[PDB]
Amino acid sequence: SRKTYTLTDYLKNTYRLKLYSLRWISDHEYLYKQENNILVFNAEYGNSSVFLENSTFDEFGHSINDYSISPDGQFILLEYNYVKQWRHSYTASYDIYDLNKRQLITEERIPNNTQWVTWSPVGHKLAYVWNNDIYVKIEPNLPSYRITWTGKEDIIYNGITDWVYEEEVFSAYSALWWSPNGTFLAYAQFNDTEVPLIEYSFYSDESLQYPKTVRVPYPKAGAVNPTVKFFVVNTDSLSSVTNATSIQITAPASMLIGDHYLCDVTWATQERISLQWLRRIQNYSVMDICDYDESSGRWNCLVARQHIEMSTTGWVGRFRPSEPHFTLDGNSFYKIISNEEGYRHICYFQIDKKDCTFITKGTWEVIGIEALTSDYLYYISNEYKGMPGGRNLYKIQLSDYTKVTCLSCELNPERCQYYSVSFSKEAKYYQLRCSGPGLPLYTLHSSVNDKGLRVLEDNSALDKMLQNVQMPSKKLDFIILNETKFWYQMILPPHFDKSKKYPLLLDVYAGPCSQKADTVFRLNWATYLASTENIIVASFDGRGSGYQGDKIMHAINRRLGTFEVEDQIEAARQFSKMGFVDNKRIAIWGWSYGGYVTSMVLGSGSGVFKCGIAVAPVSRWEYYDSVYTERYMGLPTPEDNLDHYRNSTVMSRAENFKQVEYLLIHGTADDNVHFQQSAQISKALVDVGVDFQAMWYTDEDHGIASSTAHQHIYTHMSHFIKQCFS
Amino acid sequence: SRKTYTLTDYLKNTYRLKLYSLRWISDHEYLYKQENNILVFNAEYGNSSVFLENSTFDEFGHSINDYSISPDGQFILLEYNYVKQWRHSYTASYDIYDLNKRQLITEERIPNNTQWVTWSPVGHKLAYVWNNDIYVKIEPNLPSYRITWTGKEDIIYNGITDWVYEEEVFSAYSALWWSPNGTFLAYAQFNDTEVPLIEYSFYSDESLQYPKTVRVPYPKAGAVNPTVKFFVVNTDSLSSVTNATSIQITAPASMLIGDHYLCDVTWATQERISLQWLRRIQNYSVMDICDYDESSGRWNCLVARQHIEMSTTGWVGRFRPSEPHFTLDGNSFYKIISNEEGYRHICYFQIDKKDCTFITKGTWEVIGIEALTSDYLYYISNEYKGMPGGRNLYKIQLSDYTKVTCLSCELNPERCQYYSVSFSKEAKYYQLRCSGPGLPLYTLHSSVNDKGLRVLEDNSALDKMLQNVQMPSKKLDFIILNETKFWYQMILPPHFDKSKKYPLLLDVYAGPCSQKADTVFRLNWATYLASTENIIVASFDGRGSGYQGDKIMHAINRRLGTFEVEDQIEAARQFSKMGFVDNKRIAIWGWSYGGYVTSMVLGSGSGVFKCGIAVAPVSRWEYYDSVYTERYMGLPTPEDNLDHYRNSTVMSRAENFKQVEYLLIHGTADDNVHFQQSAQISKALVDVGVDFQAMWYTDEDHGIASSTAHQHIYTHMSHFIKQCFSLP
Ligand SMILES: C[C@H](CCc1ccc(C(N)=O)cc1)NCC(=O)c1ccc(F)cc1
Ligand SMILES: C[C@H](CCc1ccc(C(N)=O)cc1)NCC(=O)c1ccc(F)cc1
Repeated sequence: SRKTYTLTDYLKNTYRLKLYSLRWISDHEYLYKQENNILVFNAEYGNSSVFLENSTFDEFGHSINDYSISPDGQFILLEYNYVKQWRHSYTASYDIYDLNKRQLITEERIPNNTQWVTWSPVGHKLAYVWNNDIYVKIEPNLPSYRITWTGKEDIIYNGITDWVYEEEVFSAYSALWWSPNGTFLAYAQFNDTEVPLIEYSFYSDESLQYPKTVRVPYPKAGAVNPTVKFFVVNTDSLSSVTNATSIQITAPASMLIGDHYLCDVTWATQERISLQWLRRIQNYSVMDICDYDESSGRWNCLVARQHIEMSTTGWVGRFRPSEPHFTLDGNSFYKIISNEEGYRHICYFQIDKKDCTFITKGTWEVIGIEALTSDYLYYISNEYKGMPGGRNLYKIQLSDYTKVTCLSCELNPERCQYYSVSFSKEAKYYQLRCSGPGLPLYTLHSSVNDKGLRVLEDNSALDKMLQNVQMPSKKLDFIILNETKFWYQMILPPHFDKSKKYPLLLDVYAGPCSQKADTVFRLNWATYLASTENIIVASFDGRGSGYQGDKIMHAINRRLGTFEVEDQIEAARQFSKMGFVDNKRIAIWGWSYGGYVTSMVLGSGSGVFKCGIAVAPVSRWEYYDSVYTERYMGLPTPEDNLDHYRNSTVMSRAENFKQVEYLLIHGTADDNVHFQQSAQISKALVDVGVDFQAMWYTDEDHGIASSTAHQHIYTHMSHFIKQCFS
Repeated sequence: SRKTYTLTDYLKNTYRLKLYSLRWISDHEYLYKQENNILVFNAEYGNSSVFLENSTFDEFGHSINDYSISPDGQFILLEYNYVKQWRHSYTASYDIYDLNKRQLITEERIPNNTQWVTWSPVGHKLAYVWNNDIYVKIEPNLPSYRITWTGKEDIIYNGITDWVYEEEVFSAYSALWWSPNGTFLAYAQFNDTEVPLIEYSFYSDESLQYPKTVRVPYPKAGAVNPTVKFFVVNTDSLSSVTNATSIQITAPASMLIGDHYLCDVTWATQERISLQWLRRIQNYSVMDICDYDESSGRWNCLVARQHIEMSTTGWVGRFRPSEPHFTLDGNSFYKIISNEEGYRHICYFQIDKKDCTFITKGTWEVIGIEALTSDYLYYISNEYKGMPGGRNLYKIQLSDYTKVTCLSCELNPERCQYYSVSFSKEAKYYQLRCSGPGLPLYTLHSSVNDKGLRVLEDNSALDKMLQNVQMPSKKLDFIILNETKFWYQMILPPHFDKSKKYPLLLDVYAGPCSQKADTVFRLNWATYLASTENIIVASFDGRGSGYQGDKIMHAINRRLGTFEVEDQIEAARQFSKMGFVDNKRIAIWGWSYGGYVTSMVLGSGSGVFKCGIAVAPVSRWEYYDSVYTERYMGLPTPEDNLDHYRNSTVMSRAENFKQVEYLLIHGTADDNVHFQQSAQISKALVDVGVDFQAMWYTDEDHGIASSTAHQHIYTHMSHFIKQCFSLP
């Protein structure tokens, strides 16, 4: 009766999860990029109007992939010729459509191959980067103003990040920040002069006779890191007669003493900017609050106005120090920091007062500050029912920290335990996005009384689609190890009979601050493996795991490849001793960090896993990037942590692979975890005489996400797993 | 009751074929390495007489890879710190040991990382190439004269070949030729300045934090080729001038008009040198004969003395124009060329006479000319019993061409049908090397009457060890294709039973002038497949194959990837119909060119093959080198042969791979068939959604001959094949 969720279903995405992506343009309205045309919705009433026809740009001559409407509403930025680079970076061509005259600006147009572009926060100003230099257009048709002249491919980056700052710290390519009203344009400058280059071959189309060598400045663990500078430009004060004057904000001295990073930049007021710096030993970070000097034109960062944030048990922040959220007058701010008990909560600061006051506390953590009004502080956390894998939106009254209200917990407890949110400009409204455990639900609410205005998408189409199929169930629970409870989840085959013994696949990530046991609803590989193959797919959040306090997360500090891999093993043993698990058919697989862990596990000699698959894994921390690696491993030097660097490689575990069936996968164009990492595992396995399976994906990167590659890799892994299990 | 030849036996080399390596030092004497002490045997009787004892090189603190004794036997060159480069090239450490004073020369030592070293043919002169420049040492202990000053890594090569010339023309790294007197040192100079670079990653050992990018001047099809120059220096005048002057030998005019290659160099006499040159369009070739003008001190090459050699049906020579063998006075020579019937035979030439006279028969071919005396000419051919896969030594009367004597045919016809030979200084004696079908057999003979003097090695040892194990047999025969018979070979499992159906594996090479069906005895992977897994391992020589005349070898001219692929398929169809072959279990596998073919076969959609394995295959000719590729495909231009270059790729047949199990394998550091070729193959398979198996070998080259990689690759392919055949 009915059918199972198949591999073809997954790969051909026959069952689509409908989302509702809206972009707020005001505090009252938002744009909804429909399928054809872009409509505008009035948050309040519910009355809609078209913003621009789907046909508007037919004969444009080019295929547009994105639109960026200025905060003015007068102009529209048209982005095309999109060419992907790293995880966030890319180059493209842009055209400016005038919504007034309804024409396409044609003079002083934006350069092809533009690296980054951004409207100012209010008018119709423009800042963009081309050839690594920054340019500014006060008005769409006026000439661009060369702000910087030092740009130089792979050497100096102005307004954009280099590889490591893109991936590991800013999580963005952009490196410019407009002041609130658009007067000032702040930017960072990266210098990779002495940073070593990673080199790999890119084969490109068949037509290319000779392979090309891709070279990108990339600091591996302990190498020379790029250096950084920060600057501020007064866009209201630049002419066409003289070059723009960039005012540099330097230091702090405690930082200039050695290698450091610029980890955060947030504007406080029209004339106040906050900068957060991080030492290379990500133990210490300092936040500076600099003000603009009127009768001097410089920016002053008064000490006494700076805040120190450190950690004695590990690094600062989950992945980096948090972002402060300033109040109206920008004289105080809120930001998530670690408790005296190791739990991350919101702390209240006065820009000139050292000791902050925690406004939340408990044995749970605030995931993020979502919106700040003079009245309430809105945030998401996992406090609800003590489930670290859940997410709910809360609002705390700033006058009385005792008055905290959960805005999502009870909306529909059965179907929703994992929320995210999108607030309007002044947080007058907000879209709640429930992504599990039931089907994704998008609703719209008004902040005044926290009333539900209307459902935006309840995925009723999918619900009618799936009632047809034999869907797997999900169990989210925990086991107790040495005083602590550790969560895990299991994707269970339909008509799960605890009387039968099911093969089990351990799906791992397990990197620092990772979470794999959650209440999110998904349609993926594991769905198919459980539904069609009758395989139980489990995940476990052990030591090093995130969102449960520092005692847990910092357990692997300076000790990667130890407790997290052991807990993964220990957890499988427990599952294997549950009765419905076929102990002779347990497998393990991981992508990225999961690939590394999956590998360390297979080479651990545990005796638990028959087989395992590792996709684009790290094999030795000295091959991975500095910023990420060093944040947990310190420096690869004898004076520091060289011994563990050398003790935690997969290759040194090669002999132990003689006991398992291993599949090793990696894209040859992986700019993140270099093919080199898997190239060294394969060689160690060969030198020690271990047979195993292998698969390279030419020209694919860490995501192996091209459509065909994606279908190919999961089809291949599927065959491996069934062979190992039948 | 009884065992077999296992995978372990192959990988661990449990059963070893004994050899007998002689190194003639005179007309009646040779040296025989006893793994510990070299001895000098007297061909006449078989005397001992140690030359260098067991432990003469202890306290040397270095492992001597090889040795080379000066012609006058007064010095011995020692080679160590070996470091492989390409297929023939390598860098090494050298030291010279004075036998007269039993001392080691410590002064003026040869530099470490020397690219090549050679004693002069007489006496003890030395010439070596270091840092791409040529050096000469008149005496081992004296300072060396630098001959050239332009050597520049990856740019200018003096006395040594660039990548393409080493691989595809000279099958050697050396590019210097001593005159038979030792008076002149001739050498080539290659310029790679404008040649594109193949670039690929080398990961090295774990310790290397950042991968290395190896860059090598390597011209792919149609790309800019390296240029060449030829010079000659008189070493006996090095001690009278100051800066030695290398006399250049240019032209031939019909060559300089465009792209060309230095083809061959052979000294005729003490002051007569012969050079063969070839056009990039390899169907035209010219030999140039130059005499040393002792007056001008130059080399005058009479244009009237030039010899053209061309082909109307294909390229020239098997892989290149053949080598000339000059008579004692240099006024005449013997050279193998294909006759009007398309069969390669020997013809006699006079330096002053463009028309040559053929001295050997018809429907078979002379493999090579082995020796020349005033009396007879010795050569090897496959004329015996009309088996193109056999090899015998014959001698023909120079004064009467109808007097031809086979010297090895009947020595032991049942055990020996594949011979190679090694004559002494004046061909007064010669060693015969029987390679199959029976266990190798080495014997010494004397040329006066071709009388067998004695058996040098008969492998009686291996023989004993094998009578206890179930060894496979080898069927060598032919099938018929379009009125013409083509040979094949089959490695049959023990106690073969024609009634049972055996799975079959087609082992293919099938490149231009290839031969996979022969009378050679081998202990390889196929031995194990047959002896242990009971798999019939066959090889077929179809159109394009060699040693059977141009009609067959030139059939795929300008048409690579067509008939040769088809024939491989047609042969399997015939094998499947044979009755003792299991129709549903026929696999195919090949390495190199055979990888290309295997991949082309699997992508043909003939439905004949269940699975296949391609190791380091070519995927499209534009990716391969110019010299080898263009020789058979012409240039990749619309004016020439671009259309077939595009119609003969593996990728364009990706879709058909859906009906077969394919194992693609390749070394990441393959400087010959770049990893790129397989990288493009997998991408095309991924793009059409076909699943396959893959395996890359880190830092391994085209030979994947690393001890561990070798064991690992064969181990990997065994699992794949017996899995495809449902063994185990
Ligand atoms: C920007 C990202 C964010 C952190 C992150 C996210 C997801 C995984 C994850 N799913 O494993 C691992 C680590 N870091 C670099 C990265 O992608 C990475 C780190 C470590 C590694 F072994 C592979 C890749
Ligand atoms: C120096 C060699 C000598 C001729 C040769 C020998 C063996 C094979 C053979 N076993 O396939 C193919 C060709 N040619 C270049 C070469 O290595 C080559 C040619 C074509 C190809 F597809 C791969 C490699």
